[PDB]
Amino acid sequence: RADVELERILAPYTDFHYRHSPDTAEGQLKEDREARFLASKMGIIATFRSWAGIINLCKPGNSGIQSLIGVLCIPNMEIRRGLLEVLYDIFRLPLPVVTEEFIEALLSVDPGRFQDSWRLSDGFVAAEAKTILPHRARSRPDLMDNYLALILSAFIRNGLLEGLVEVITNSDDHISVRATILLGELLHMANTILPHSHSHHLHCLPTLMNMAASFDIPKEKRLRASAALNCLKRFHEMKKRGPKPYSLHLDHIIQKAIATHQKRDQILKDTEEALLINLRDSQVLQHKENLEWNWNLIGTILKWPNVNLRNYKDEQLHRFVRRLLYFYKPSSKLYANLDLDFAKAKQLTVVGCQFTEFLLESEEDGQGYLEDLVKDIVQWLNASSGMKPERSLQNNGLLTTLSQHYFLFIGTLSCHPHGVKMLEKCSVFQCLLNLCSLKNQDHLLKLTVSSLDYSRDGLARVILSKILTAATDACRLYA
Amino acid sequence: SFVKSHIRPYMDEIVTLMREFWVMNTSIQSTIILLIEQIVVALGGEFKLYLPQLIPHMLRVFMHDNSPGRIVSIKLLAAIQLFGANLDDYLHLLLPPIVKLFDAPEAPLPSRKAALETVDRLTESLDFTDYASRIIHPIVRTLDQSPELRSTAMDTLSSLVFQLGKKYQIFIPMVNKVLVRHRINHQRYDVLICRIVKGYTLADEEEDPLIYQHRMLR
Ligand SMILES: Nc1ncnc2c1ncn2[C@@H]1O[C@H](COP(=O)(O)OP(=O)(O)OP(O)(O)=S)[C@@H](O)[C@H]1O
Repeated sequence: RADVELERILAPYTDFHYRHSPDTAEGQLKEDREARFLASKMGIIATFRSWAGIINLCKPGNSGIQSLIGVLCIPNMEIRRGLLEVLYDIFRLPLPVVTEEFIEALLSVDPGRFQDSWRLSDGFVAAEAKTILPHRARSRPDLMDNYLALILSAFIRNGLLEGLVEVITNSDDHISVRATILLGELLHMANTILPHSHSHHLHCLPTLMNMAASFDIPKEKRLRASAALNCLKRFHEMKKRGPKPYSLHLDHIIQKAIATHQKRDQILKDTEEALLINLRDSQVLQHKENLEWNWNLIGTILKWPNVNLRNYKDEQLHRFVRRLLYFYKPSSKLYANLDLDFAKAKQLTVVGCQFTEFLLESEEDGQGYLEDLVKDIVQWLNASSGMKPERSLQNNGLLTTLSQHYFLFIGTLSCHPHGVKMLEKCSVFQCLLNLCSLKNQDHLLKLTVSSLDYSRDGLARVILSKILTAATDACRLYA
Repeated sequence: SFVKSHIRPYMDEIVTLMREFWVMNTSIQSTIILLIEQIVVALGGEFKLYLPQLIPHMLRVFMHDNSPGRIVSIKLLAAIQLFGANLDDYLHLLLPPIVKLFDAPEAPLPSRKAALETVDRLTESLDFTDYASRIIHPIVRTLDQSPELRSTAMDTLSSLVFQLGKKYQIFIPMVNKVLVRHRINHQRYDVLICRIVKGYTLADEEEDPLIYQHRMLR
C-alpha cells in the first residue's frame, strides 16, 4: 500500500500515545515504551541505508519524513529527546554527554579525545595515528561523502534546520545543548560535502539571526538565540582547530617531521642576573625535597635560548644540573617510581626530555652528565629486559610507572646528529638489537619501535628492519 | 538576599525603579551599587536578562565622574568583577570604558589599578581572545609612562597571553622593545613566552580557554 504500510515503523515517534499490542501486561508500560523506541530507531536508521527506503520516505507528497520533522517542532520533551538520537546516528555523528552546559558536551565530541584502543597494550601508536592524522588521499571519491550529501540535502529540503532552531530555542537545556551540537555538526558537514549552490545560503541562519536581533519578542528567546549563536561560533572554532596528539610519542614524531620540513627549506639574553633569579625562585637548590619544586621555572631555565652550561660557567648551575640528574636517574628510584595518571606526569616527562636535550646542547661540557644518565638507562633496560639472572621479569613496574618514558628520552636524543654519536658511545643500539630477539615481552618492542628516529640512515633503521623481518608475529604486525 | 531566584517575576520593575533614582553625582549610588551586587549574587546566571537596562548608567558613571579619588568608579569596578560569565554578549560595550580607564594619564592611580585588576580577574570566566588588539596596545602604553603600574599591568598581560596560544607570538617583538627599554622583569610572563616561542607540547598551544577552565574546575 501507498502510505500506510512502510510508514508504520515510525508510528512510535509520531504517535505520542502509541499502543502496539491490544492486550499486554499492565505492569510493564515504560520498559515496553523504551523497547518500542529502540526497535523503531533501529528500523528507521535501517530504511535510510537503502535507496528504496530513501526514495519512498522522501516522496514529494505527504511523505513520512515531513511527519518526522513536524513532530520535532512540538514541545514534547520525551519524543524530542529520542528523535535527536535518531538524527545523530543517521548522519554517523558521535553523541555528546547528557549535560546542561555546552562547554562540557563540546569536549566530549572532540575528534582527538582519548579512546581505549590507544593504550599501550591495545593499539599503542599505530591506532592513535589513524584517528588524528588524515588519510593520504585528496582526490578519491569516498562514496560515503556522496551518500551523506544526498541524505543531508534530502533532510534540508524538508526543513530540518528550521526544526533544529525551534528545538534549540523553545526547549529544555538538556535538549538545547544536544540540538546546538547537532546543528553545528550539520553546518560543518554542509560546507564540506555540499555543492556551493546548496550551501552558500545555509550559513546565514535567518530564523535564528532574526530572533537574536528582534527586540519585540520576550527577552529570554532573544538571549538564548544569541547564546546559541555564540555556541555555534565556539563549535566552529573547535572544528577549525583540529585533532591534537594525545600521547607524547606521536607528538614528538609530528614535531620532528614539521621541524625537518621547516629546516629543509629556509629572545632575551639573560647573561648573569635574570638567570640567577630564575635559578633562585625555582627552589631546586634551597631544598632537595622532590615534588615541591617549581617545575615551570625549571622548564624555562632549561629552554631559554643561550643557557647551555657552555657559556655560563657557574657552580650554582652545575649544582642544579647534578640535582636534576640524580632525580631523573632510574637507579636513584625517584622518577622511575611515580605511577601513571599522576597529577603532574606529562610535565615531568616534557621537562626530562628538554633536560636531556639541554645536556646535548653543550657538546663539550655536557658529557659527564649525559653519559652517566644514558648508561644508567642502559643498565635499567638490560635489567628489565631479561639480560640478567635475578628476576628477568619486571613488566609489573614498566607498565604502571613513569619508568616507561625512558624510551622518549632516547627518542628525543636520537634526532640530533651529535645525539646518535653519544647514543652509540654507550651500548644502546646493541641493547635494542639484543632486545629484539626475546619472545616474552612484546611491549618493549612497541616502545622502541615508536620512539627512535629514522630520518637519516644509520643504526636506527637496522633495528626497525630486524623487528620487521625477524621478531614475534604480533610485534612484527605492529611494526 | 533572602529569595535567591524567586525575585524574577518582580525583577524588571525593580530595574525600572533603579533607572529613575540613579542620578549621576549624589550619595545614592553607594547603595545602588550594593543593591546591584546583591541582585547579582541572588540571580546568579540569569542576570544577563536584566543587565542591558543598567548598562547606560554605568557608562555615564565611568566618564562623568567627579568623585574624590574616583571612589564610585572603584565601587562599580568591584561590582563588575561579580558578573562573571554574565557579561558575555555585552562585553563589547562595557570593556572599552575600562580599557580607557587605565591608559588615561590624568586619572587617579588607585582607579587605574582597579581597572587593571578587574580586567585581570575578568579573564577567569570569559573569552578575551577577540578583544586582543584593544588590550595589548593600551597595556604597552601604560607600561612606558607609568613606573608604578608595571607589576599590575604585567599581571594583566600575563593573564591575557595565557588564553592566547600562538596567537600572541606576533606581538612578542613589539612588547620586547618596551620590556628591555625599562628592564621590566616578570617571572610568569617569561614562562609563558618561553613556552610560546619554544614549544611545550602540541595540544596545549592554541586551546580554547573556556575548555581549560572547565577541565580545571573538575
Ligand atoms: N631527592 C634528591 N634529589 C636530588 N638530590 C638528592 C636527592 N636526595 C639526595 N640527594 C643528594 O643530593 C645530591 C646532589 O647534590 P649536589 O649536586 O652535590 O649539590 P650539593 O648541594 O653540593 O649536595 P650536598 O648534599 O650538599 S654535597 C644527589 O646526588 C644526592 O647526593
